[PDB]
Amino acid sequence: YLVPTVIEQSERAFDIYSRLLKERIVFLVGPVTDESANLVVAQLLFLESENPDKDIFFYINSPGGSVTAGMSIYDTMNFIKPDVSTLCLGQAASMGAFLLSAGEKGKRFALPNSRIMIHQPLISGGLGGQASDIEIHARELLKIKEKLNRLMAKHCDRDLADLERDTDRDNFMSAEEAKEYGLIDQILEN
Amino acid sequence: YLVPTVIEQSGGERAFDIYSRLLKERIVFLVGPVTDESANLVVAQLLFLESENPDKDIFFYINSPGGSVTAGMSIYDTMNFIKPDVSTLCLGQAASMGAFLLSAGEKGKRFALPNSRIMIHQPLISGGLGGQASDIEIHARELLKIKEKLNRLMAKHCDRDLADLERDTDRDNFMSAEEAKEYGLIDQILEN
Amino acid sequence: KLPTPAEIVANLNDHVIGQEQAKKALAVSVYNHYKRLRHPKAGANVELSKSNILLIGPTGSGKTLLAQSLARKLDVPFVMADATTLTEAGYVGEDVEQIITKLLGKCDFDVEKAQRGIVYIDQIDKISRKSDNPSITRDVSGEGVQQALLKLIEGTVASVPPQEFINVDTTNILFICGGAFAGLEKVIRQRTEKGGIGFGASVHADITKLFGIVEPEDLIKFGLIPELIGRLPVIATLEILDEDALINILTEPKNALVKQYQALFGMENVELEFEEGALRSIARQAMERKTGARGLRSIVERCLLDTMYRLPDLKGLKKVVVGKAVIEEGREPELVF
Amino acid sequence: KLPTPAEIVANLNDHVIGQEQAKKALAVSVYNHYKRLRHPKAGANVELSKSNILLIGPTGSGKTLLAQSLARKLDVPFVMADATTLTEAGYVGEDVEQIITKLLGKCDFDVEKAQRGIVYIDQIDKISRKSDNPSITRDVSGEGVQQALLKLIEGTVASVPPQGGEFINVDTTNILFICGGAFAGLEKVIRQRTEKGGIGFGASVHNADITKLFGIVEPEDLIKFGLIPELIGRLPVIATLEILDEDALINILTEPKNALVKQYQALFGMENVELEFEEGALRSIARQAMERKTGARGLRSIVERCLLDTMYRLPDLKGLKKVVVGKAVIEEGREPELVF
Ligand SMILES: Nc1ncnc2c1ncn2[C@@H]1O[C@H](COP(=O)(O)OP(=O)(O)OP(=O)(O)O)[C@@H](O)[C@H]1O
Ligand SMILES: Nc1ncnc2c1ncn2[C@@H]1O[C@H](COP(=O)(O)OP(=O)(O)OP(=O)(O)O)[C@@H](O)[C@H]1O
Ligand SMILES: [Mg+2]
Ligand SMILES: [Mg+2]
Repeated sequence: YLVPTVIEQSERAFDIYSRLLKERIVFLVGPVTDESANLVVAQLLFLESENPDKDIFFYINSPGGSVTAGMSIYDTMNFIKPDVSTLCLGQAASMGAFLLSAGEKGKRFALPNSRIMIHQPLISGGLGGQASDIEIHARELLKIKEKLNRLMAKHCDRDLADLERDTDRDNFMSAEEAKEYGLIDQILEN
Repeated sequence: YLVPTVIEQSGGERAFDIYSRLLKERIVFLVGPVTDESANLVVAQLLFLESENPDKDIFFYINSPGGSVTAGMSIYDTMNFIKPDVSTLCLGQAASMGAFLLSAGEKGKRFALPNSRIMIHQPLISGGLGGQASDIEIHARELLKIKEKLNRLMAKHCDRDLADLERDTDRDNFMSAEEAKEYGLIDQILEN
Repeated sequence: KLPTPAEIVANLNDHVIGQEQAKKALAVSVYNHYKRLRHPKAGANVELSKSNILLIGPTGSGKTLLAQSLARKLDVPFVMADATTLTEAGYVGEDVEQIITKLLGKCDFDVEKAQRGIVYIDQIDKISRKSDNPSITRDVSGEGVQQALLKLIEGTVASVPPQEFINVDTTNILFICGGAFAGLEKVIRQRTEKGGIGFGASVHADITKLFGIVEPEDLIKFGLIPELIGRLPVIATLEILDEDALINILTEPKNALVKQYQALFGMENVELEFEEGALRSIARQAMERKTGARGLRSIVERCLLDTMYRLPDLKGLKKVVVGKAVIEEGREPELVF
Repeated sequence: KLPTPAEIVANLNDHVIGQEQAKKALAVSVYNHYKRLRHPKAGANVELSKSNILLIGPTGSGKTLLAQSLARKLDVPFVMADATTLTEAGYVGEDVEQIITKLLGKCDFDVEKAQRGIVYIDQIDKISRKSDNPSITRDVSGEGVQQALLKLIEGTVASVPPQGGEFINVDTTNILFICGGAFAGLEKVIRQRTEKGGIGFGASVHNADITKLFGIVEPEDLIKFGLIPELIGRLPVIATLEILDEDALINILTEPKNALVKQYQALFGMENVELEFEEGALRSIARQAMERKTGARGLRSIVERCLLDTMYRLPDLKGLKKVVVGKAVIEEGREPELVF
């Protein structure tokens, strides 16, 4: 894709995403990979240094992705001093919904027709080799499953038992249902 | 493709690619399929243009066969959220989510060119339906909710009953610019 | 006895429409000025210092008019200075001591009365260094005048030419600074409104609400040195005149615009009568000019141009009626013979 | 004899609230100067430089009060000059020799006392150097005044008019100079010298804290502000004034002889209404004034805008005897409790 170039008056020419980063807007678009997550981490670290007090706006339009990649974003969001506000555009599914709920409490938003989906993790990696190797990877996946449900329950002010029920299979929610659930705080209109 | 470079005269000169030059005139293009990446560029441009001037109209030129519903909804909610009116224009074709975003323009400012083709239809797969019957039931229910949401928003855009959109989006409904104007998808047809 | 602040305002309400907070501030300041003047100066009593005023308002809001109206019932010397004519000590132009010179000439050079006077310094915003930081070069017309006023706004001894220099103490002299800080609304908006790009950000004016929340930080960012703002503790703000105030300005005051034109037609033998919708249309059109009440004149002069051109030639004319269609449409007012 | 630093500061506390480090610095420097003059055995190789004082601080911090209190206590030829009136010798205004003339007039033109007096110069930050001029014929009000002032601060002899209408030769080797001003660009100069910050997890990331910034001023920072280096080198003692905190602002609000509270109580004493402030009201007034960043001057603005809706009515309200200003009147849009 051709990323448009915009001019900032101060003149400085930016691509439109660097221009929005100047306004403390970080985009997570598409699958969460090592490379896309590290760009988010790099932007979060950079924005904290520019101003540790001003809010960072984390715009999420993602179907999910790697858990470890999403956890690098998650720990960076919680570590850095400035509040990270999260906004759901289009969809926040799987780790995208996790990072959406991971925003600062009171500053988690979704657009009115966005779709938010939460579910237990799939394969974090293949389970081949010997039964001893498969047992190890199964145990690690169960630990990740419990860790995700526990952190989700903390984000949503719900019991761990509620998240274990609701993440068993793909749980699709409107913006209103996610607000009632505890994934987001407000729904934006204008 | 090689995107041509054009020179803007100012108070000096600035070299733009022709799409950045048109963005300076508040023209946003949605060309080809609606994807996460192409929709987020539209959202980024809509957000940028609101800050440049919240009062001036934004011109959203659509030549798209459709695409992802969630991607199109990111554009749709951005269009409705931002303060400036988003005028929409159909070039060549506005099909599926392209027709949805066309009808989503500000009422009175939805346009189409005389030989454009506008097609509305119920959504297809928003994603595969594999796995167990319990998983397939969930994805079928989610697709039906999306189908109802799209028909409901389309009926609101067109000032028609939900029952009308449910009939007309059952199978691919192709419309000329005149038929789309009579239907309620667009307001005017441009000639000169 | 002394006139109460309510009476001072009642004298201002005859000429100024609205701006109740600024009129109340001026009345209280004049009342406290008199009280300081008659308070005992020596003994176990505390010496009362003065509280100066800074009038902030848009164009055509009534700053100069407030000063002129106040000057009619002061009982103490008063002058209207011009900051655009002020300069630094070593360069050509009027020095800040010319302010004391004018206040002294108003009272037959009786220093005892000049030391008890009130000074209105207009266009105080025209000496503001637009830099917000130390000016890279000598701002002889701007920052230098602000520095030279610090001793004058506060208490000092002014040395002015005779009527052999004269020593005038500016400790009990009240100073009323005023100016239309044009770029102040942007400073206040940037400080208060979290403007930016995207969702959850402000996008842009409401000069009345912005001026109602002005703080010294904004005046510093605009170009006023903090030492001058600290010497102007009272910050009275004037609101932008709304559609309902611009209608009362046309008819209610002593020297209202409609009365001025009725007198112009009174130099002839023709009566001038406006309609209610006509006055409302004139006010709504003047609102769009962004010039304050000064825009009402641009509308009443445009609509009455042809009538005033033909007025001395028309014979037997006895009354002119300006309707609503005369303002919103290029029609001629009803002529009554 | 010679008032000692303990005596000097013990009487500066009667007029200046807070700024303890500056009072100590001024007292020690003045006592050392006067003792050094009384015992000129330092004619030996030790070149004890004239310990001039530079008094930097925010507006309303008490520079002009420290100068006046130091003056009226020391019982010495003392003059208060304003650099805003100073000009180059060949142009209109007051050349730097008028200060020596005022110093002589303060001592009945007995030059023996003037040559051992003090010269205070306010707003010395207003004669800083600047680029070549807009307003260009000569930068008269700027560097020229600095050089003519340097020629006095260092040991020289000035020629001034006689006592009556024969010029007097005044040697300023033993005249102490105390210069002061609110250097408004100094915090940016220091914040460019430091405030490096950093990025990353293991790096420290971070309104300007002009208090600690002024507390770490260096001569080169003042050179960047526009002062000539030879003048700063002649001003070795640098006294810094902190921003008045809530407690110091409260004490200023109530304790001094001409405090704002007493001023308004007497302002209402022209009527027959008693004015009473609550402790929380004084606390909130001090907080709001500190938030205005104008020092003790921002205190009068608060007390004036909180009593505005009352002074407008006092002459009309009959039977009123007392008015009580509470914390709600200051923090909220409330009216003081009227006691009839
Ligand atoms: N509040 C008002 N009431 C009555 N007349 C007004 C008012 N404001 C403005 N006017 C009219 O506008 C004319 C000039 O207004 P004035 O000079 O007071 O504005 P200003 O605040 O001084 O403008 P500027 O800031 O540009 O100097 C007056 O002759 C007066 O008739
Ligand atoms: N430390 C202080 N103790 C007591 N009163 C103070 C103090 N600082 C300021 N004030 C009050 O502020 C008023 C004026 O302060 P002052 O003139 O000393 O400030 P300044 O340093 O000269 O300001 P600027 O640098 O702008 O000239 C005095 O009347 C005094 O009541
Ligand atoms: Mg004026
Ligand atoms: Mg001072």
